Amino acid sequence: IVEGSDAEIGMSPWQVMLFRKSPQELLCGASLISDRWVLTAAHCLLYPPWDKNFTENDLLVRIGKHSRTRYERNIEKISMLEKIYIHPRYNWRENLDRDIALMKLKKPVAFSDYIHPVCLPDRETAASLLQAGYKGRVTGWGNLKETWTANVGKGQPSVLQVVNLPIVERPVCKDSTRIRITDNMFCAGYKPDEGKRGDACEGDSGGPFVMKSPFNNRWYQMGIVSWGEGCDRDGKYGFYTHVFRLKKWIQKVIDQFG
Amino acid sequence: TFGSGEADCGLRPLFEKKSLEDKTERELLESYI
DNA sequence: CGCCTAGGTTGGGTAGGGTGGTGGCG
Ligand SMILES: *[C@@H]1O[C@H](CO)[C@@H](O[C@@H]2O[C@H](CO)[C@@H](O[C@@H]3O[C@H](CO[C@H]4O[C@H](CO)[C@@H](O)[C@H](O)[C@@H]4O[C@@H]4O[C@H](CO)[C@@H](O[C@@H]5O[C@H](CO[C@]6(C(=O)O)C[C@H](O)[C@@H](NC(C)=O)[C@H]([C@H](O)[C@H](O)CO)O6)[C@H](O)[C@H](O)[C@H]5O)[C@H](O)[C@H]4NC(C)=O)[C@@H](O)[C@H](O)[C@@H]3O)[C@H](O)[C@H]2NC(C)=O)[C@H](O)[C@H]1NC(C)=O
Ligand SMILES: *C[C@@](*)(O)[C@H](CCCNC(N)=[NH2+])NC(=O)[C@@H]1CCCN1C(=O)[C@H](N)Cc1ccccc1
Ligand code: NA
Ligand code: NA
Repeated sequence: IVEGSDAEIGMSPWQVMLFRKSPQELLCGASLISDRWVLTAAHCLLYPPWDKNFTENDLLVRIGKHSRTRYERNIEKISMLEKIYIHPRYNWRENLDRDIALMKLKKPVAFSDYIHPVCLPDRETAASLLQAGYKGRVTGWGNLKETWTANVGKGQPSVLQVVNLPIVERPVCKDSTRIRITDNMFCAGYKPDEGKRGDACEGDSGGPFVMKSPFNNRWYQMGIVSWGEGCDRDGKYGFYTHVFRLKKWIQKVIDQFG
Repeated sequence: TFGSGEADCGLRPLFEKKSLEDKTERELLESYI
């Protein structure tokens, strides 16, 4: 997260860390949608152009965390994956259209003050909240700057970062990049002459873009950190998988078996 | 199968359940107008 | 004692913490 701030404890109890067994390294973000289903971005698990193709055994999920590196004893829960389901029409060859994936845990996890699932949006909530100018919140343990080039500052945070960002008009998203935007995506972030800054970055992928419903005080995941060009650049906006437009697929997989 | 959680989803034990606002949620609410 | 900074599937923020049960010093 670029230009964010340290998250409060239990502020985002649905936040999940996608972790690699060997070597030990943080891979991505993800979100808890139930006691056994986790949502993330497909490119975190599968991106051939980069020799990336993790299977269930290669990874494990870490829930209830705050510190990026420490093992938070008697607080965080580490689960293993029973199965990974990547959207069958996930377009990795081109623009990462449908950058979404579900992961089923081997065993259900118990909730707590630090481990709680977020809501998936319904048509009404999606209709009333997915509006330019309306702000959502993005969280993650990703980079604080563009680490691929000499830049001043730390690269990764000690603690989970958070940042509130406004949804951007679709014509603006489209004109900010040469990459082909699809309905299954949306961009968010402040405009150049708009005062504040902020964005997600490498390592935040799979992280949730959530909005709080004024109609029921429930948090809803409207997006998934998918991609961007650079981080927090003027005239550039972070892109997010449009969770509601993929809601159908999500529910077919989740509700498919008893 | 979905499993447990849907009924109580999106309600944070250390916030909504305790009638407590995080330091920035108000900002989101204010943006919705 | 009152401090000091510490391993562990882990830092040092302090010996509790959003969590156990733990030292070594002057
Ligand atoms: C990222 O990296 C991954 C690896 O990590 C890589 O995957 C590899 O891809 C390569 C090339 O693309 C692929 O090569 C192929 O190998 C084929 C051989 O098939 C088998 O290969 C190995 C060993 O030889 C097995 O371990 C595999 O399991 C595979 O066997 C089948 O796999 C398929 C695909 O997932 C399965 O199909 C699903 O079936 C589901 C339901 O299944 C049932 C059922 O009725 O319930 C399961 C039952 O147990 C079974 N019952 C019995 C008694 O057998 C029945 C039954 O088999 C018949 O179906 C009924 O008559 O089926 C469900 O329907 C779902 O929709 C299906 O997807 C299936 O479980 C397995 N079947 C069997 C019989 O084992 C070659 O034939 C082929 O030509 C090709 O060369 C590798 O196989 C693959 N490797 C691995 C380890 O997966 C990816 O390529 C890479 N990804 C990218 C994008 O780069
Ligand atoms: C995997 C995620 O951590 C990461 C998120 C980046 C978000 N950036 C901003 N500014 N919000 N995603 C990526 O790095 C993706 C995956 C592969 C390449 N990529 C990019 O974002 C590229 N920088 C641009 C891009 C290349 C190809 C296809 C789509 C986008
Ligand atoms: Na920007
Ligand atoms: Na300790």
